[PDB]
Amino acid sequence: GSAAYHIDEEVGFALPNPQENLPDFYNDWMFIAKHLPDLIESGQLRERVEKLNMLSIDHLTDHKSQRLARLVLGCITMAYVWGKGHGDVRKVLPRNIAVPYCQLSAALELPPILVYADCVLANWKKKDPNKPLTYENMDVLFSFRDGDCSKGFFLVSLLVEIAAASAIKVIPTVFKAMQMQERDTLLKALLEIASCLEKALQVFHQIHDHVNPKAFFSVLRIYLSGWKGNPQLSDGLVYEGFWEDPKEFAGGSAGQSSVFQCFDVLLGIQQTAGGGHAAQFLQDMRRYMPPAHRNFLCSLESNPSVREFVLSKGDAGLREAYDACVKALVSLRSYHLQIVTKYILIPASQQPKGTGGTDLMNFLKTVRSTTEKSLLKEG
Ligand code: HEM
Repeated sequence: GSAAYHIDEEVGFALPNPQENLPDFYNDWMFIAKHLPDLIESGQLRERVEKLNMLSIDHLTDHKSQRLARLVLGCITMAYVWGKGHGDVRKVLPRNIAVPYCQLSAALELPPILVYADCVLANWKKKDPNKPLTYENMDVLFSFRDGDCSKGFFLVSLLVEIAAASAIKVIPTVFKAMQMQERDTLLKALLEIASCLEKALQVFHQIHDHVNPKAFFSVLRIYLSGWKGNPQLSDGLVYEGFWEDPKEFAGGSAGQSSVFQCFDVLLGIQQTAGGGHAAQFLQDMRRYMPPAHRNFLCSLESNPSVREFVLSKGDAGLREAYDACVKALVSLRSYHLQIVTKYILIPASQQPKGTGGTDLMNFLKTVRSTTEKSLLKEG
């Protein structure tokens, strides 16, 4: 929960109180991003992007301004590449978006595609500043199409992140209690983490109230899709004026959250490097996370193993508190598998991920079972 790693005590990995407006200099960008439903529907989005002048990034003078600009340019990019979302794609992102988008992304150490830390961690607003972080008091900054359920998908992801924050802020307490040899403190800390994680599973149920499977699978998913192993942009995307040859970048999204990995590493659940395929996907998604949060995960992996400390103590109270965290992480990913069945697998069966969810489910079920196989029980 330390603020050397851009981790907020209240909202966790989410960007605390994100910026809503840019300097007047960028009005031309702001207008397009704010009006994607109209501009896409009316078929004028591509023209508006192609007729932008090149705006410098030097007038973006702080981190929150850069994050808003990244979110703005990534939303335009995604809208430009996929158009109305029915196969009329563009394989060259015009110079006057691509160069500033790519400079800004190098400064922020993120890939120049829309990622979770844009469309979720930075894409939100309090309606009334003085009321709490509840769904009915929040809004997103940007959507793609009327009916795309972006508000429901993004905010319910956000609210799960905010829930996780109360378990994340406990993490220093764990390592300190280990280092100071405080058995009761360590046990309290572990139960508190599990309780908060169980809370976050409850918050996850809201997704059904605010996202409709046909909308997500058939609309929002299109705009979160990228160009890594995508037959529609077989060779990646040309960032005109910045790199000569195209580059592939994964249209991740939901799966770029650091929350599950945060607790995987805490609980020494060797999963990041413990195998072949699934461990490779999990490592690749780290490049799509903010750098400060990439560093957090590493500095957690370098610490004394909590799972070893608990194993070494001959202490059933400790082992049971540790297992409550592992169970809440299993529960969360189990529920997540159901969510993916409702919102990806079933709609693909009707008409299409593309009936290629067998590999999807297998990747999710592997990670779940490896989490479950970390339960300690009597040993
Ligand atoms: C609401 C909060 C959500 C969180 C916190 C979350 C988090 C994650 C995480 C951590 C992974 C990596 C796998 C793992 O560690 O077990 C993942 C993968 C994935 N998630 Fe989610 N997810 C959420 C919602 C959703 C929803 C609603 C969908 C789809 C409708 C979804 C679709 C996927 C898919 C398809 C993958 C596989 C990786 C990929 O193809 O990019 N997630 N998610």
